[PDB]
Amino acid sequence: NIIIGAMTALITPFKNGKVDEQSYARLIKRQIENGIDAVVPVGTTGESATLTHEEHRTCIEIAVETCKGTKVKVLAGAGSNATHQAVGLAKFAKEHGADGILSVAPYYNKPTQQGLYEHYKAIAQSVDIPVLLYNVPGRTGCEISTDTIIKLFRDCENIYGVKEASGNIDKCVDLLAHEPRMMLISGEDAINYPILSNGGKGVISVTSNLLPDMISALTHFALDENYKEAKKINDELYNINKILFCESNPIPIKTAMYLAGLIESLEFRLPLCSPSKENFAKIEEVMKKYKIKGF
Amino acid sequence: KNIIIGAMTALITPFKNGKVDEQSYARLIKRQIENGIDAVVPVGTTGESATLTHEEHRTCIEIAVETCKGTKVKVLAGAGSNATHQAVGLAKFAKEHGADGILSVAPYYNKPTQQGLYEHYKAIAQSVDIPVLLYNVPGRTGCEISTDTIIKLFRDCENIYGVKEASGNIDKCVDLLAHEPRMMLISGEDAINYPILSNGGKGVISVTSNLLPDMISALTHFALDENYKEAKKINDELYNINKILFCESNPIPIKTAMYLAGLIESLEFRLPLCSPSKENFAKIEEVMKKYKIKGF
Ligand SMILES: N[C@@H](CCCC[NH3+])C(=O)O
Ligand SMILES: N[C@@H](CCCC[NH3+])C(=O)O
Ligand SMILES: [Mg+2]
Ligand SMILES: [Mg+2]
Ligand SMILES: [Mg+2]
Ligand SMILES: [Mg+2]
Ligand SMILES: [Mg+2]
Ligand SMILES: [Mg+2]
Ligand SMILES: [Mg+2]
Repeated sequence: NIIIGAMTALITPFKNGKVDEQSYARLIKRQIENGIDAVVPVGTTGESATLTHEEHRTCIEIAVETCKGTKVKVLAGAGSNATHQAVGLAKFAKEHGADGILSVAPYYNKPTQQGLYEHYKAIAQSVDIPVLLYNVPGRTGCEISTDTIIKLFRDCENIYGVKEASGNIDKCVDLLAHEPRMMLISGEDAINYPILSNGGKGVISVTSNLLPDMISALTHFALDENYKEAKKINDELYNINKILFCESNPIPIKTAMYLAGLIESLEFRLPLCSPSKENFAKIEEVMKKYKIKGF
Repeated sequence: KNIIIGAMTALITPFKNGKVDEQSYARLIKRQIENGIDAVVPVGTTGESATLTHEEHRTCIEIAVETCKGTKVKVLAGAGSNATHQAVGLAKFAKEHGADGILSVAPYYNKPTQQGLYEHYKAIAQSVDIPVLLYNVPGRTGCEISTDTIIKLFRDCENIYGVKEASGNIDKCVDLLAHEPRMMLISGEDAINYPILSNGGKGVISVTSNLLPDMISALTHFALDENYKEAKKINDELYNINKILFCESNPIPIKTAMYLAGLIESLEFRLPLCSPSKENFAKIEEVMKKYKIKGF
């Protein structure tokens, strides 16, 4: 009971300071039509931190409704640094038809490994849908160790793998060498192919917001062990993959989506804001080397 | 600028049966007042700000204000958020409910740029007319307020008067006060309270003072009075407890020590925080034995 394949950490478009729900649905339809296997509403890339709890819930509902009647799954963002709120989001996602949840390691409060284990156990015990852990220490200030990930995978029936955003291919080897049944998911676009070629089973991508067909193809080639073709795409995408992090994600990806005419306004919620003019121009220049699908 | 400086405590938040123990909270604050503390910080990191509800966060600020009323002790209310709209809401609440100023941690998790940090804190500072202390703790937030950004905020915004630094970076503390000597640099790292004060820092926002308020207030007051020999003496004596209070993530050790000292009833955290390991529980207990812990 897993959610794998090519997946997108959806941006959240704003219009006049509110979630633009029509644009959100339209962007999801564009992901579906370009080979994406699942969408992740309200992850880091979707500005989870600055949505209200009601908006967070609305974006999950829009993703569920938009994916009905399709093969595309909804892996709902449900993380929180307070376990009671992470349980509440997990339950909401279950009750409102998500296929599974993503759940980021608690940020700012730096729980111990024992606390992370208890956090995730509480979340997994609250629902009967798949739970994907999400490790991104550069943002949270903590790491879910390999031992803790493996213990959670083995001890909790619905915890099925981890999204790694840690720049640590050693850890990816460690994870799958000791627990080959888990689903390791790339959370770092530039190294999608290395993670997949070591037996990772999907990506939760920032770049796919802009280039969903390319990330889709990369992932599906790799899962088929067509590594030459997957690597070729990974290699081709390196420049855009890296420029999308020239400032904190999702500042560059929303900039690119705006430059591509895919969102109406380059609008963030504070404390996120527009990139520098110089970075804005760098992103624009890198984009010229890629074919960007429209609607 | 109006300022809040001196010896300050990042209050722990005691829980009882899963709720804030409001009587214990007030009792702990009165104990801080009686041991020379200059201000208290309700609902900082040490107060488990992340896992209190917005209502509990507000109640703890109100208890601090009421308990300090009529004493000279100030309330520098924890008001940070990684969402600017919520940081503004907490700032306004603290202003409207009688806090003397606010602490406001740099946004965690979403990694704003320096421009975003500037706009975040400008919005906060413009929303109130009480002092605002920035708070940099990159190991927990994932971002750093640069020296340049702190100094610009200090110069551009009337209310922003300094920063609590929890960054292990005495070079930055020199940089800050060499280029902007008018700001109030506040130590947010107990083990290096004395180095920060001796370079012209003007107070501490302390974890250790929860347990040893008299020692931390004395350390700070000796230093402000330029008795560096005596401030260093206490800083040195406190190193072992200062370090053991971070053997696991703060506030796990300090709540453990407060419980071991009989100062709180229950060793209760909100998940994802939890009890320390049995080894670290014993280590904290052992280190505490070398210090004289004031009662109530
Ligand atoms: N700003 C808070 C609340 C987010 C609520 C919706 N995801 C946080 O980052 O945890
Ligand atoms: N857990 C959320 C909400 C805290 C609300 C009370 N301080 C955060 O850390 O931002
Ligand atoms: Mg809205
Ligand atoms: Mg999440
Ligand atoms: Mg790490
Ligand atoms: Mg890397
Ligand atoms: Mg095939
Ligand atoms: Mg091949
Ligand atoms: Mg704060």
